[PDB]
Amino acid sequence: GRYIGPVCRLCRREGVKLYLKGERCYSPKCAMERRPYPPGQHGQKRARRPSDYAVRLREKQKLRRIYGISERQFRNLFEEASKKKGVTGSVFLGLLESRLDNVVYRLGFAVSRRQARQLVRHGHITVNGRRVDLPSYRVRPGDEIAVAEKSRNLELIRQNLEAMKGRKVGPWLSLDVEGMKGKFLRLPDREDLALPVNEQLVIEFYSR
Amino acid sequence: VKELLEAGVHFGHERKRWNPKFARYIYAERNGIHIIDLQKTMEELERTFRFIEDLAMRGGTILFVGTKKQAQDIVRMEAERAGMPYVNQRWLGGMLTNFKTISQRVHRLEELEALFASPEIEERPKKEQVRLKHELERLQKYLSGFRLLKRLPDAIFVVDPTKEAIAVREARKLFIPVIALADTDSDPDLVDYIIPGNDDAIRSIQLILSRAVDLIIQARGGVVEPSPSYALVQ
Amino acid sequence: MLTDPIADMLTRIRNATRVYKESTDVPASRFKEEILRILAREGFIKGYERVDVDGKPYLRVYLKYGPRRQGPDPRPEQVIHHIRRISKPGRRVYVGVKEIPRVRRGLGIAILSTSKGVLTDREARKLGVGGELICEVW
Amino acid sequence: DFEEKMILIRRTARMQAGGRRFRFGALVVVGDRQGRVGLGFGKAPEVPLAVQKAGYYARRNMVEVPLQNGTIPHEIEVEFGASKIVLKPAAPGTGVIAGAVPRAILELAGVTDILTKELGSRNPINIAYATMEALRQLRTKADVERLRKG
RNA sequence: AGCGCCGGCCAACUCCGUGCCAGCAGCCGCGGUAAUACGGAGGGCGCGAGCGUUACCCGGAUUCACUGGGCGUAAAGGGCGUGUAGGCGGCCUGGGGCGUCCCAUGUGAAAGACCACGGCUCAACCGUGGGGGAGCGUGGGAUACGCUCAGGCUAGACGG
RNA sequence: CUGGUCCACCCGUGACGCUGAGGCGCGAAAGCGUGGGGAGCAAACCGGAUUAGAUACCCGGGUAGUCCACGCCCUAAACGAUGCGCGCUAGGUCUCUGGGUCUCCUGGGGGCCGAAGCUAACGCGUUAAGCGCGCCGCCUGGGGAGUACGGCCGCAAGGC
Ligand SMILES: [K+]
Ligand SMILES: [K+]
Ligand SMILES: [K+]
Ligand SMILES: [K+]
Ligand SMILES: [Mg+2]
Ligand SMILES: [Mg+2]
Ligand SMILES: [Mg+2]
Ligand SMILES: [Mg+2]
Ligand SMILES: [Mg+2]
Ligand SMILES: [Mg+2]
Ligand SMILES: [Mg+2]
Ligand SMILES: [Mg+2]
Ligand SMILES: [Mg+2]
Ligand SMILES: [Mg+2]
Ligand SMILES: [Mg+2]
Ligand SMILES: [Mg+2]
Ligand SMILES: [Mg+2]
Ligand SMILES: [Mg+2]
Ligand SMILES: [Mg+2]
Ligand SMILES: [Mg+2]
Ligand SMILES: [Mg+2]
Ligand SMILES: [Mg+2]
Ligand SMILES: [Mg+2]
Ligand SMILES: [Mg+2]
Ligand SMILES: [Mg+2]
Ligand SMILES: [Mg+2]
Ligand SMILES: [Mg+2]
Ligand SMILES: [Mg+2]
Ligand SMILES: [Mg+2]
Ligand SMILES: [Mg+2]
Ligand SMILES: [Mg+2]
Ligand SMILES: [Mg+2]
Ligand SMILES: [Mg+2]
Ligand SMILES: [Mg+2]
Ligand SMILES: [Mg+2]
Ligand SMILES: [Mg+2]
Ligand SMILES: [Mg+2]
Ligand SMILES: [Mg+2]
Ligand SMILES: [Mg+2]
Ligand SMILES: [Mg+2]
Ligand SMILES: [Mg+2]
Ligand SMILES: [Mg+2]
Ligand SMILES: [Mg+2]
Ligand SMILES: [Mg+2]
Ligand SMILES: [Mg+2]
Ligand SMILES: [Mg+2]
Ligand SMILES: [Mg+2]
Ligand SMILES: [Mg+2]
Ligand SMILES: [Mg+2]
Ligand SMILES: [Mg+2]
Ligand SMILES: [Mg+2]
Ligand SMILES: [Mg+2]
Ligand SMILES: [Mg+2]
Ligand SMILES: [Mg+2]
Ligand SMILES: [Mg+2]
Ligand SMILES: [Mg+2]
Ligand SMILES: [Mg+2]
Ligand SMILES: [Mg+2]
Ligand SMILES: [Mg+2]
Ligand SMILES: [Mg+2]
Ligand SMILES: [Mg+2]
Ligand SMILES: [Mg+2]
Ligand SMILES: [Mg+2]
Ligand SMILES: [Mg+2]
Ligand SMILES: [Mg+2]
Ligand SMILES: [Zn+2]
Repeated sequence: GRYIGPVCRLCRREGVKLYLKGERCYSPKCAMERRPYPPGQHGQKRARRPSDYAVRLREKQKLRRIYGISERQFRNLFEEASKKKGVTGSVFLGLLESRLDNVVYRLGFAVSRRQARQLVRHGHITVNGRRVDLPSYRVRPGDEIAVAEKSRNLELIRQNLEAMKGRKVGPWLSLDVEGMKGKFLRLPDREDLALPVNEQLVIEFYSR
Repeated sequence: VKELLEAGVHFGHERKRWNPKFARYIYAERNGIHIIDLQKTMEELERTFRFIEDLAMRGGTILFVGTKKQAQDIVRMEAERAGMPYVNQRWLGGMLTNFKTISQRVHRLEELEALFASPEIEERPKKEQVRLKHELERLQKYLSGFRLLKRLPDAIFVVDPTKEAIAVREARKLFIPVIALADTDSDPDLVDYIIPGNDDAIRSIQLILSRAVDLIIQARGGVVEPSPSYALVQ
Repeated sequence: MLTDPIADMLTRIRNATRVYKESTDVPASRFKEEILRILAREGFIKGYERVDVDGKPYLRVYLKYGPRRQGPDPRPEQVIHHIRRISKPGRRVYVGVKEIPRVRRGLGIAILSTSKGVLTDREARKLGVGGELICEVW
Repeated sequence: DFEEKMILIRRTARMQAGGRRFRFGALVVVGDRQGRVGLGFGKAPEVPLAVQKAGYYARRNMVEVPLQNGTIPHEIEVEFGASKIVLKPAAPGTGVIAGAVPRAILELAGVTDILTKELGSRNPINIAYATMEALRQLRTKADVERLRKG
């Protein structure tokens, strides 16, 4: 069971706003807005110079807490990444962006990743035509990620897919706001992304 | 500037206790003394004087260094025959290496010379008229040749490098070229532009530094008469 | 008695260049001469020449260095920075062409002795053959 | 322009009648991440003055690292005192695999991929110097060429 | 929704209780009243159907060092010879090819591992295909080095 | 009576070489056996002092022993606390011992100081602790312990 607890608190521990809520982390309320210092009774005290370790950790904690993936899950990927050919850093990110639950979010069918996940666990999603409820399912390039033929009518699907009308999206993706379907065109490149995370440090955290 | 058969002075110097390295410049062994091969003395002269004109005709400051009492004067003279600074008393540790600091002394020097020419001379207890006079006394003993240095030199002219090793070492470190009239006991390698020959014996120090300062005047443009320090060879 | 003449040669060369000698002699032998051809060709040494010191045949090895350097210690760079014996009596070292070493990513060399003659690691690879890994130089 | 990373700061002690009288030593690396680093070890009565003095000594002690796409042109081992350091070239994606001391130096020299190993005495100060010296001894084909060309 | 941590190593601090006690403790070490180290609480860090603990193997440990260590004063040169076996062996030529090197070829069960595609909605799991050195056997080839047999030589050694 | 060794001449042999597990021999002092010897010295011991108390240091005596022969023991701060051989790598100075044309040159030893270099440092530095090759011996945290057990050796003490 992926985390499941106060999130606009983790953003606070990372000193950088994380989109764990979606549209509230946009409207002067992500807490990071007027209260960006870490959580707990000691949040406003001066931070002692972080150990090399500390940095490499909190960093990984950002990158992971973003996609809301468990350490076990997370670690397996990084390993799979290390093994594969090519710059482990980037590749690792490509794999992270290939998680169905994530693409669903990146297409706007859902606001946040936590919500994007649930839409998958409830079959409201469809890869290449068939239903898929594995949020960790890996979307390969060429796959069409649509909305349950019988879920296009769902209230929530309307809003999100509506606000998606007229709104450019990921250069490796393509949203056909009409049939409520999308298309994973290519594995994003580090360039394609703008994540507040230096993967280098992550690779270093595991290097230890 | 020039000269060839100079066996009238140089060559052969130092007993038999040399430095193996300076062996390239030795001609033969005579009467327990090493006789320098002048051909090479000459070759180095050219090579070196050439570097002299270089610095000369560009406005480059050459710092002269000679404490060896066998030339402590020849230096302070030929050196004055050019805006070239000189050190003939005691090479103070860190003049180049700690130049910034050692110059604060130069400031206090000329500054004291002020006080000793103003209404404040005969002012305050003569207990200060003693301490301050002595202060100027010493400053004027050493820094009276070093005062002409606003910045680090562009070369160093050392008489006996072995003797002025502390100077050479400071130069070397600051990549400041090292011009030196070294000999038998000295280490060649430590000197960039060498002039192998008697580092001792006034008749030798005078001749060399002489023509050297001539070429400095000439090269930089000024044309001057023969050296006003040939009387010192007495 | 000399136990490893090749190692002795490698050393005379090593020893002489550290004091920056002009030349330096080593008792002559065909094999040594073969090593020298390579050192020469590769440009680690100005060259070498046969000679007859005291009746017996030697090999003047003309060492070579870099230019004078600045700052304290003007001593030039060595052309032969490293030169070490690999194979040795009582522990000979052999290699297949597939197992020939790449000394300092090519910036260096390794002299093997093969049934096709003495050759650098490249030469050896070229004629696709291995042998006794005589020494390395760089 | 230049970046500084503090390698270590220690509080040495000396004896006097009355008691111990302290000092602080600081190791600082300074690099442009463009193939230029400097090491400085400054000591002073206070930690700050120490650090500052160290930074200042570092810039006076620079090395031109022959970067060839985030890595070193070739491998080298340098022993400084009883500390030995092993530097090995690495393909991109590898990263900087090193202890905290060599890392700081390597990273500011603008190295991005390198294999490393601390052998012998792992005294920070001495490992640091072994490193700078290793970097300082690095050569390039271009260099070997001019050298053996003659 | 639990479990372990928050003195340093090692991510995470504050109050009360207790006063060399009760207790903690992987190592260094904490506790004799104002304990970030004991017990509680509030916070916080780390994982999460799991988290800790003990046991055992490899690692870090170039701390048995072949790669890759050492022995003057830190374990560590034998009290000194003589010499057996063994290890090692100047310069030149020739024969043989033992070591060494090179082609080719036969072995090298499947499975596993690696790579690529595939089947269970994914994965774990599974299938198909692809690569496979090494190690030995065989056939042919090379001869610089090492070995061996022949001859020669004086620079090692030994004689006068 | 006898071992080693150094120099000169470059006369003879043609690697006949290096190292060396076991083995064998040598091996200070004390100690052991048999028999001699015994001046001086001196464990033990007998006394006198000192002292809080001295089974001590100081003083007076004094046996083994110290000395010899033959046999045994086999240890040590048996030390340069550095195994043996060979080649290579600035010099200065003193000294012992050869040969030479005898200021000096050239060998073989003994000391200092020092190039390069090496070393944790002290230091080492053509007597290496430098650069290399060959072979032997040995080390692997402290205590337990050079102990226990076993074997071997010894008259024993005890040694390995
Ligand atoms: K070194
Ligand atoms: K011993
Ligand atoms: K043959
Ligand atoms: K026993
Ligand atoms: Mg990878
Ligand atoms: Mg001076
Ligand atoms: Mg002189
Ligand atoms: Mg060698
Ligand atoms: Mg070498
Ligand atoms: Mg090897
Ligand atoms: Mg401190
Ligand atoms: Mg460079
Ligand atoms: Mg070492
Ligand atoms: Mg250690
Ligand atoms: Mg912490
Ligand atoms: Mg506890
Ligand atoms: Mg309290
Ligand atoms: Mg507490
Ligand atoms: Mg604790
Ligand atoms: Mg507590
Ligand atoms: Mg699970
Ligand atoms: Mg272990
Ligand atoms: Mg190991
Ligand atoms: Mg161990
Ligand atoms: Mg080894
Ligand atoms: Mg060790
Ligand atoms: Mg001891
Ligand atoms: Mg010892
Ligand atoms: Mg000892
Ligand atoms: Mg011994
Ligand atoms: Mg003995
Ligand atoms: Mg042979
Ligand atoms: Mg096969
Ligand atoms: Mg196979
Ligand atoms: Mg198989
Ligand atoms: Mg599939
Ligand atoms: Mg298969
Ligand atoms: Mg023969
Ligand atoms: Mg003869
Ligand atoms: Mg004959
Ligand atoms: Mg022997
Ligand atoms: Mg034998
Ligand atoms: Mg005895
Ligand atoms: Mg006796
Ligand atoms: Mg008796
Ligand atoms: Mg008596
Ligand atoms: Mg008493
Ligand atoms: Mg009494
Ligand atoms: Mg008595
Ligand atoms: Mg003995
Ligand atoms: Mg002794
Ligand atoms: Mg031995
Ligand atoms: Mg001597
Ligand atoms: Mg001597
Ligand atoms: Mg020390
Ligand atoms: Mg010395
Ligand atoms: Mg030696
Ligand atoms: Mg040593
Ligand atoms: Mg032993
Ligand atoms: Mg134990
Ligand atoms: Mg023990
Ligand atoms: Mg013991
Ligand atoms: Mg004993
Ligand atoms: Mg018995
Ligand atoms: Mg005993
Ligand atoms: Zn938020």
